[PDB]
Order: sequence, then structure tokens, then C-alpha cells
Amino acid sequence: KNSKIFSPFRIIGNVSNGVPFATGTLGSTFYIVTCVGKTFQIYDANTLHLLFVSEKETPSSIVALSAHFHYVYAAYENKVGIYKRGIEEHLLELETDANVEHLCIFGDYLCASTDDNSIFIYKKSDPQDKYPSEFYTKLTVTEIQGGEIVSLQHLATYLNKLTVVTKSNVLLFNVRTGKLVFTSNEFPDQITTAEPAPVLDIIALGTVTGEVIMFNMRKGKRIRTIKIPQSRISSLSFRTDGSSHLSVGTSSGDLIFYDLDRRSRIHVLKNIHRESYGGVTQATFLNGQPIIVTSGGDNSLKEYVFDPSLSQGSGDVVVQPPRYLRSRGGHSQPPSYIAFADSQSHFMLSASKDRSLWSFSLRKDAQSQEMSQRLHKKSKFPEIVALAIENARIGEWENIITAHKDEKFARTWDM
Amino acid sequence: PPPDEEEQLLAKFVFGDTTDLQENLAKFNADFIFAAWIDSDDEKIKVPIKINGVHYINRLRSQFEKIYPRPKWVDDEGDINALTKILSTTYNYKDTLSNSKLLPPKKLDIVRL
Amino acid sequence: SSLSDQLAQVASNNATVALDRKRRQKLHSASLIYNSKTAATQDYDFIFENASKALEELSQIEPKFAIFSRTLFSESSISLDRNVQTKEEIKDLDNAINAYLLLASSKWYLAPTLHATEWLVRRFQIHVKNTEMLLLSTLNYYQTPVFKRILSIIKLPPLFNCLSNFVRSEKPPTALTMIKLFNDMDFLKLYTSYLDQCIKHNATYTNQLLFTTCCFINVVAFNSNNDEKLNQLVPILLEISAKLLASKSKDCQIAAHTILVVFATALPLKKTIILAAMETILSNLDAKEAKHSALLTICKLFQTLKGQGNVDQLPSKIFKLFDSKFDTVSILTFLDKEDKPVCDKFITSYTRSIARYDRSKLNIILSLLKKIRLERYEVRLIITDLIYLSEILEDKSQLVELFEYFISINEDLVLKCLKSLG
Amino acid sequence: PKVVREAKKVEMTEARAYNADADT
Amino acid sequence: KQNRWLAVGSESGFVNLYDRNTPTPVAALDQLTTTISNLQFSPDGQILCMASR
Amino acid sequence: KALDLSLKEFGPYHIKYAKNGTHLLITGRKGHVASMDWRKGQLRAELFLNE
Amino acid sequence: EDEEDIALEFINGEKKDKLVNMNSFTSMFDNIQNVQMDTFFDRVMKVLT
Repeated sequence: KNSKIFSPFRIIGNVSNGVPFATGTLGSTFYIVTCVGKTFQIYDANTLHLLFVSEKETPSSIVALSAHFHYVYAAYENKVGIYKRGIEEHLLELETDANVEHLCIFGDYLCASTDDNSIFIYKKSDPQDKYPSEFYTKLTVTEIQGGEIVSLQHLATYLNKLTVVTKSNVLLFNVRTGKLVFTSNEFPDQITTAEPAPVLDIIALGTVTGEVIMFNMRKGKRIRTIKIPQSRISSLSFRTDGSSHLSVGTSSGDLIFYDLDRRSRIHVLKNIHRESYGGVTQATFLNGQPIIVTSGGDNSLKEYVFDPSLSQGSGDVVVQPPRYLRSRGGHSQPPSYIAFADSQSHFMLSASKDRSLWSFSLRKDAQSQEMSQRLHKKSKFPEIVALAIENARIGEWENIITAHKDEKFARTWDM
Repeated sequence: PPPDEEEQLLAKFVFGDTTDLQENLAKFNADFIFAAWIDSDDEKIKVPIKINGVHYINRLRSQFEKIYPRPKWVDDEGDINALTKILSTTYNYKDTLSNSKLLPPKKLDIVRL
Repeated sequence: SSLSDQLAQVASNNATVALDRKRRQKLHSASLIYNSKTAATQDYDFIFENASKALEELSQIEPKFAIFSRTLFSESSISLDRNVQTKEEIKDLDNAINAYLLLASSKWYLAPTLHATEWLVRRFQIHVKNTEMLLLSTLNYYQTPVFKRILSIIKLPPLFNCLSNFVRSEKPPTALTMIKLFNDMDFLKLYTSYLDQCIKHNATYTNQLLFTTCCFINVVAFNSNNDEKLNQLVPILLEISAKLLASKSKDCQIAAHTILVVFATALPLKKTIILAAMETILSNLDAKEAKHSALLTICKLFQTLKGQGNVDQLPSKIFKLFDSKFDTVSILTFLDKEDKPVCDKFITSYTRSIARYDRSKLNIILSLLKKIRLERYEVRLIITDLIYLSEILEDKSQLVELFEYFISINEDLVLKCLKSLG
Repeated sequence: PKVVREAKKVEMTEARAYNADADT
Repeated sequence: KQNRWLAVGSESGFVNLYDRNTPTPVAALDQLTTTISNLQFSPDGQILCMASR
Repeated sequence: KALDLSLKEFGPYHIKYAKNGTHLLITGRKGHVASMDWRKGQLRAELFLNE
Repeated sequence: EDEEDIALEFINGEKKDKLVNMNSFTSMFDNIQNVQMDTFFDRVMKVLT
């Protein structure tokens, strides 16, 4: 399987495979880590210019990503790998065949949940250690305690407590002592998404039937209930720019923003991500800015910006609608044909079964654009089956020729 | 002895005191013009700076509220308001034409074969 | 950000500083009663003297104006400069101004208001700081010469760019232009808060309401073709309508009726929205003119309905609410008049409601069908359930008479309902 | 005239965030 | 079943519609610019197609 | 009156205050100098010389 | 009798309402001054009705 002439380098045109992305800050630079099959890529929020890539491909597909400063924790099968700048430094191997699903890293505790409802706790060998390595203990949640684990979350100002969220309800476990300290009341609807709110002791819960719950742990009681009938929550996030805004992502591909102070809907973004590919898999507000990052299974990562209000007074009332800032994307299906655009080897033309022709950059810019299908005067075209390109006459006339499936003519394109 | 009310009125005029104006201005209201979890570990655990866990949590509690100001919603917890409720529930207000047996007046859904 | 853009922010912050002589004339020259040359010559004491007299006239017409004599039009206020007042003191200053403009909104036609507001413009520079609120109070005086004077001395906010043409222009803003400003979705949400400000305080007055009803009605008209625009008009103008209905004022409730009626014809809505519309319409229905308008509004909303359940019976809570606010005699009078609007869909829904809930009212059903001709499918539905009544409910003289009425009119179709049902 | 809506540009600013090491 | 609609062509192309349920036309269609050659209703009568050669 | 502007194009910038204090001159190290009055909010003259 | 017959009868039953067009309420501004609002809503219905 190893070549003496060739070795894998990286993947082009794939920004996200559908796994939720993880975000972090390195000094003044914010970065976004996205899973790409058996490898991951880190993009700079300022420009969506890639920074680092995995040195090697994992033996198994990565299930979940967690990013903490210079270290990103990736889980595949029963092993959790700790990566730095895309370089593998220390690998965490679980003692059970059960594969990992949900990861939470707070302080020196690394928490991994397997499909068998077993949570593995790891701790730093030294207080100044950079990453947890040592195995602290194992905590398993049984069916009587709760249902299948939805996600592992840790709230701020909690001393060694893991807010385990299950389909049935939420459970509070003290990792240091390994005891179930509190069980929340059963919820009628299945929980799908859990997001810690910027407020304290309140964690947002997304159900399968369009319900968002501001469950306050401290009171052990519901605080609020947003209703989105005929919808399923896929992601949640809060605005930390000083405005109490909550972004609700849905599997239908719609991202909704609420003014939770005003109990009103600021705006709705429709069909940002394809419903067939899972809609909005992940939508996170950037920490302390009006920028929200959204992703989906359609191989697209997108940015929105909230423009400051146009009204001198009652600025909280007149909220500018979200706007296209920048995005990276590519084919939604495997490419059918590939070719080298220029001798300098800086851009690639690529066609896939999604009826689209795309140009991908091979440099750190990661620039990507879909060649326009708008016709000159004298739905997408059928699938490209063959293509030829030359560069003797770029800028003078058409130089690309393409053949389509079940089509009796060929169309030309200009690079 | 404290000054008389008459003296205060004269003092206000001379020194240009405007505090009475601002207090009325501040009092201006437009309407008038018109233990779920108890963990033994947290009590016993002692954290070096050495302070008790509960007091440490409260200070770390108090540290967080400096980091992020608390918003007002967390404080917050026939019928006339039915319209406001339904508008909140749905962002779709077009009646689905699939049920409607009468075609739309202006928009014709037509596809070539 | 470029230094010029950042610097433009600095200039806006220090707009009213009056640091040099040249800045002072521009700020002081602005006036609503006098021209620029004379305005530069009139002094704060002179302006305050006229304003103080003006408020006394304003106090007599409405006692509420007398309060501002203690706060805004005080002799001490001559020495108050906003530039030297700290951050918390400005909002309280802003709040007191904002309420005064609400009072002046209904009295702009009166001359004393203009003199009283001159002190605010000259002393507190409301035209520079509270530019949005002053204009937003004076939208309905657009043809009045005052609004032209306001445009000349005022710098328009970004949302009011449509009025830039009429700043220092001999023609006043036309009927057509406010529609464009009111078309913009940002402003409608801006205006909404101000209407919400008046309704909580009951500041809505007819001349205000009349202007507003036309405008929302026109904005629906201006966006009639564009379907998706109408869809995003739904969250805003209805929740305005829900508020106006909540108001005890009869004028507000009817203003809600007109907007609901036109939009439903412009845009077909879900039934749950239509049924919910009733319960807010009927919940606060007390005035004599409001119920007359509400009943007409109610009938139209069914005429817009074109989906299954178009003529189904009203829910229990809705039906009970309707008969309380409109006894059966009233609708008989409603149907009696020759100029009655098309309400066959409502009556078909209403008659089916009578059968399911009220056994005593069956003899009144016979009267309704005679008064108004129901559509053939609607008659078919009324026959359908009445057959169920005979099987379940005991036979009655009124009940058999209802069939005998169907026997007399279109005998053959009564057999179809019987054939299809038993 | 149409209502002018300016894109301008957005530059992010560093913000203080709570540290989970104190939680541990 | 009985027809509830009746449309009359003309060389100018006007299509006067009559409700079959002296008669007065419900409307006088005035779009097609030429002698009307084709008048056909939908099977349910909810659509009228008017065309000229 | 407290004025803070962030710009990195020709940093660092040396700040000098007129004797009367009305007009502000800031000169960038890589060569941009702008003459402006902080109270007015009006830039007086701008030089983009790349020296 | 078939359900499609009932459908066709419902299609026959519907009767017109005049559609709201671009210039239908434009004249309303002209006669907005010093008019009772009940008569205002009457005029709105009249242009509608």
C-alpha cells in the first residue's frame, strides 16, 4: 500500500465532510478545524486561508473534533489522537472496542464517550502538562440512569463536573469523584443538540421537534421554550458581542436568529446548506464578534456578518440582516474529471456528478470558484464525461471543450 | 442649624444648582405624564491560591460575571395575544397550494416536456 | 477602516460642540419660526421667553404640558448645555424630550407648539441629536409648511434618504414618496417601535392613525406582485395589528381591521392565522363602530380562504366568543341589509357551528339560509351534517323543517346527500 | 435616491474568555 | 354537465366572457393583438387559452 | 475628546501636538503623515509618500 | 356519485373577488384630511367590495 515513488500530500476542494467543525483562538487569530474524510484542515477566520493540515491520514474516519489553543483532539474508531499544527505527538487508545463519539476537554480532564454509553476520563500526569495523557477513571451511564449520550458538555464555573446530555435527559457527573451528582427531569422529546450558554448554569437544548430549551441547571427547571414546529434542531449558538442573539440551525437548511431579549425573530436564512446533505450541521458564533460560521454536509463553509444598525437610536430594534462575508466550498459529489489548468500548476479544473465545473487553487489561499453557466446570446448542464484544455490562446477566445452525458453537442468554456 | 426651604430656593438660583432638575428628569416616567446538586467533594476540597472550594466557586462565579455582563433575558422567565404567538411559531405564512384545489390567480406552475 | 471614515465618526460625535464661531452660527441659525439671519440675532433669553408663554397656552389646552415647565422649560434650563452633561444625564434628558415630542405630535397644527419646540431646537439641539424622533413624530404633517422647515434645518438619517430630494425644495414631499420610505423593511421595524411607544401610552390620535392605515395598506399594494416580499411583511404588519387590537381605543382597533382585510385579499394565509385573527379581534371588541367594522372584517377573511375546511365549523372557543359579541339577532340584521358583503363561506361555517354546539338555535338556522343564498357545495355540506343530526339528535319540528326547506329548494340534491350518507 | 447600505469591512477584535483550568 | 362559461372571439381579438349561470360580459379581454383563431377552455373551465394565427 | 484610531499601514506613528493643541500631526514610520484637528474631525492634508 | 364530482362543484362554487392592484389606494391620501375613520374603512371596503 506504500509507494516508493509517491506519498499522499493533501486533499483539494473538500472543506468539510459533515462532521461538526471546532473553533478556537491562537492569540489574536481565530481558526476553524474541519474534518475531511480521514484528514482535517485548519482555516484562518480572517481570510479562510488554510494554515495546517494533518501530517498523515488516520486509520479510521474521524468522528468528532475538539480544538484547544495549539492542540486539536481528533477521535477515530477507539483511539483519540492529539495533534499540534497537524503533527501527531501523542495518541490516546481506549481499552474497549467501542468507538468514540463525543469528546469534551476542560482543564486537565479529557472525556471520551463510546457507543456503549461509557465515558472515559483522562487526566494530565503533571499540572503543567500540555495535554491530558493519564487515564483517570471510567464512568458508564446505564439505561436506567439515562438514554444514549447526545453530547458531552462542561459549563463554566463547575469544579470537575461533566454535564452529560442524553436523549432521555441531562446528567451531571463529577469526574474527580465519578459519581452522578444530579439527574435532570425527563424530557418528552428526544434531545439532539446541547450548547452551553454564555450565561451561567444555563445550557441550551435542541429537540427533534423544533424545541429549544434554556434549561437552568442551578434551579433544575425550565427557564424558556422556543417553538419551531415542523423542524429539527441541528446546531445552536449564542452571540457574545454584547447582543443576546441565539442562532438555531435546522436539518432543513434554515438558520434562524432570535432576539432573546425581545422574544422576537430577527431574521431567517433560508437554504444556506442543502437539506439532502443534512442542512446546517454546525453553526457557531465567533467569540466576541458579529461573525457566525456555518457548515454543512454539502462541502461548503460559509461566513455571515451582522452590519451595525443603520438607526442612530433604538439600534437594538433595527437589526441589519445577515450578509455574505466569505466562504469556501467545492463539489457536493465525487469529481468525475480532473485536469491541470496551467503549466505553473496553481489552479485545477474539476467536474463532478453535481452538474458543476469548479476551479480549485493549490496554494495556501485555498481559493475556489464555480465557472458561470450563464449563456452568451447570438438548470445546470448534464454531466461532463470528457474535457480538454489548452493555454496557447488564453485571453483571446475559448480554450476549454467539454462533452456531456446523453448530449449530441459539446460546450466551450473560457478559463 | 440646617437652612430653611426658602433659603434653599434662593441658594439654587444663585449658585446655578441643577441637581433638582436632573432628579426630576431621572424620575421622569413616560406613563405618569400620560442546591439541585450537592457534592460533598466541593465542600471538602481545598484549592491553593488555600481557600475552601465553595468560597472559591463564588469568587470564580464573581469573576465570570466581570468577564461577560449578564443579559436581561436570564432574569426573565378569547386571548388577545394569539396573533403574536402564531407569528412566533411559524416563519411560513403562505398557505400551501398543494391543498388548494383552485390554481393561483397570477402564478402559473408550468413545465415543458 | 480608513482614517477619513474613522474621522467622520469623530465629527458626528462633536456635531453640537460649537467649538469655534463658524460652528456656532450653523447650530444657532437653525430655527422653526424665524430665518437664519434673524435667528443668529435672537438670544436664548428671548427664545425662552416666547417658549415659556407658548407652553402656558399648551398647558391650557392639555394639562400634561405643564409638567415640562418644571423640567425642560425651566428658567434654569437656559444655563443647561448638553455638551457638558455626563453620560447618564443625557438619556434622562433624552427621555424627557422623547415624551414631549409625543405630546406635540397631535398639536403641530397649533401655532404655540412651534414656538415651544423652538426652545428645544435652540437649547438642546433636538434636530441634531433627536433627529429621528422629531421627524418620526411629524410624518403626518408632510404637506404642512412645518415639515418643510424641519427638512431644511435637519440632517436626514440614512433611513430617510428618500426625503433628501425635498430638503430645501419648493414642492412638499408627494403622496407617492412616503410609500418608498415606508416600503423599506428597516424603517417599518423602526416605525413599529414608535407606534408601540404610543399604544402603550395611548398616544395614538386619529390624524396619526389615518396616515398609518393608508401607508401599510399601500405598502401591501406596492408589494402585491412580489410574493416573497409579502411573506416577510407578514411578521411585521400583523404584530402591529395585534397591538392595535389590544388597545382599548376604538380607533386603534378599526385601524387593525383595515390592514388585516386588505392583506388577506392581497395574500392568502393559513386558516390557523385566520382563526387566530378572530380571537384577537373579538377579545377586545367593545366599541359600537368597532364591532360593525369587525363583523365586516371577519366575513372578508373567509372569502380569502380557498382550502379544505373553507366552510368547516368554527372551533368551540371561537364560536362561543362570536355569539357573545354578536348575538344571533345582530347577524340576522347583518344579513337583512341588501348591501351585505359576500359572506356565504362564513355563514356556511357558522351554520355548521350551530348544529354541533347549540340545539336550540336550529330554528334560527332556517332563517339564515332564507336570507342569504349559499353556494351549492356549501348547501351540500349543510345538508350533510344535518343528516347526521337526525340520526344522533332527536327529530324536531325545526329539524324536520330544515329538510323541508331543502325539499322545497333543489329537491333532487337532498337525495344525493341521503344517497351518499345512508 | 435609494437607501444607501454600505458594506465597509469587518475586522475582529480579541475578547476575554473564561479559562477552564480554574474549573479543574 | 353544463358549461358555465362562454367566450366570443373577434377579428380585433377581443374575447368577451359571459357567465352562462341582453347579457353583459363579465370582462372584455384585450391582450392578443390580432384576429383570434383559437378559443379553448380547460376541462374544469378554470383556464381559458386564447391564441391567434 | 479622547481619540483612539487603529491603523497599521505605515506603523509606527510619531505624534506631535501643536503648541495651541488644536491641530494634531502624526507621522508614520514608513512614511504617511496626516495633518488634522482632533476636535474638528476634519482631516486637513494627507500625504501618502512612501519614504 | 364520485369525489371528483364534489371537487368540480367546489370549483364551480367559487365566485370572484376583485384583485388589489398597484394603484388602488393611492387616492386615499388625497381624501385623508378631516375624514371619520369609520367612513375611511367603508371606503377601503368599497374599493375592495
